Amino acid sequence: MKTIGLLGGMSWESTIPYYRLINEGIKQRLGGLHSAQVLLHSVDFHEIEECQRRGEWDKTGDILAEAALGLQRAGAEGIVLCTNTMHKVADAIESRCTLPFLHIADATGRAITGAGMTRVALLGTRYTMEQDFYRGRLTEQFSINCLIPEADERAKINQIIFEELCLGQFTEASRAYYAQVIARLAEQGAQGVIFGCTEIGLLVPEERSVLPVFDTAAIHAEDAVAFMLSLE
Amino acid sequence: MKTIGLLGGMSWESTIPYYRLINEGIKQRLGGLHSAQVLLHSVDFHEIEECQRRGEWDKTGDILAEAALGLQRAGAEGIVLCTNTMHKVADAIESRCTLPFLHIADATGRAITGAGMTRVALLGTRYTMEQDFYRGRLTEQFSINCLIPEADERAKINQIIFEELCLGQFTEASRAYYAQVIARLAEQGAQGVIFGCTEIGLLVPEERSVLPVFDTAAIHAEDAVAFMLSL
Ligand SMILES: N[C@@H](CC(=O)O)C(=O)O
Ligand SMILES: N[C@@H](CC(=O)O)C(=O)O
Repeated sequence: MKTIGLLGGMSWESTIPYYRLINEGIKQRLGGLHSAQVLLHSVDFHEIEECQRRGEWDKTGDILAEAALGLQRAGAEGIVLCTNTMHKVADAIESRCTLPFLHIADATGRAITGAGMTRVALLGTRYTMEQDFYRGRLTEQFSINCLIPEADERAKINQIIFEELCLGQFTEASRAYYAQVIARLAEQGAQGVIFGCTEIGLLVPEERSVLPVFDTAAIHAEDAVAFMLSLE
Repeated sequence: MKTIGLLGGMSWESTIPYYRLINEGIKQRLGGLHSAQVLLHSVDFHEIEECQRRGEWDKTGDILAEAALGLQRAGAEGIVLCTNTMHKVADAIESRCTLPFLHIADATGRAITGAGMTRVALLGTRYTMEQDFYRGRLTEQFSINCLIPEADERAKINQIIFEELCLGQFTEASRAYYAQVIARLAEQGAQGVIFGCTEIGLLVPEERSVLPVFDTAAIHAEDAVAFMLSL
């Protein structure tokens, strides 16, 4: 199998499902006590998230490109970035590191494509929902259109991610609020919902979503597994 | 903070508690969204575990020393090996890698020392329970003596580790069996119980142990946090 290189810590809470599912994927395919060959660089999320709010995206591109290059030298054979928001600077990583870069939005777009859907709801950080870097790739490469919540809903969705989810707090109040937003986008004709923040899956089980769930972290991890074994 | 280097995936299920507890310790200490600087090398445990059964210990020493050296060169400032059994080959890592090596038995010995205890039960793989490499360090460095289960109990304890715990299977029958062994070693005057396999705490909650619990993984993670920020 190939050694996968993970850029994690963003937050570390959502790096864990990546680690778990990549190992469970290898066990499923290889059987026995086999586990995945993983190199993980977990960053201090404080610096990353600070740059997000300052708009210092070039600085985060440096941080992540350096991290990927260090994993390359350690033997990583592909790069997985464990965060939807930071694919805003995926170009920097793909440009400065020659390793194959498994873009989260490609794995998500193939999953939605496989379910035959072109109009889906999108939850994530305010950056991922409101800007073009994520939604524009889904549109240009898969002809997939995203519906996002209203402004007041986006601010609270974003607040929960950073003030609760990334600190390990999963409240039923926030869980029920996310379910409520999903249900409103369902009435706009959304066919599925992207959990487009890697932590949302930690808060919202699939039976709380009135609509079929695309969990970016699960989907990304399965794409990692398929790369490590040269499958799918 | 110093970036920590983890040698994990032995098994990956016990690597997760390390990653969680190290991050939580950094958060508690720096506050806010601060997270731990971590480089993890997770190996394929199949090759390691087969080597244990074949007695190919030198081969695992090479694997782990090479892994440690790769992490050092990626920026690792200290090494944490996320497994009790493989400290049998800690000498290979410490001899070939100049980084500070945070020995799991030293972290556990200071915890038992802090509790004022000198006679404890030891649960773990058959290798950790029966051989000298782990218990001999506790004896030499801390004057701590370990009591271990009888032979039939050791075989089933080890059995559960590799056929259930390392596969993510946590059964009540196994949990109850471990609980009965702990209650049995308590009869021999064990003052506490070392969970000397990093997966045992995933199975046995502290409230199922009639003895005070030294969870090796938790203690090791707390020591790593203390190192990373020089406490
Ligand atoms: N990890 C979350 C939050 C973040 O990275 O800002 C995401 O996928 O967007
Ligand atoms: N992780 C277990 C099993 C092993 O690595 O052999 C231990 O601490 O000993």
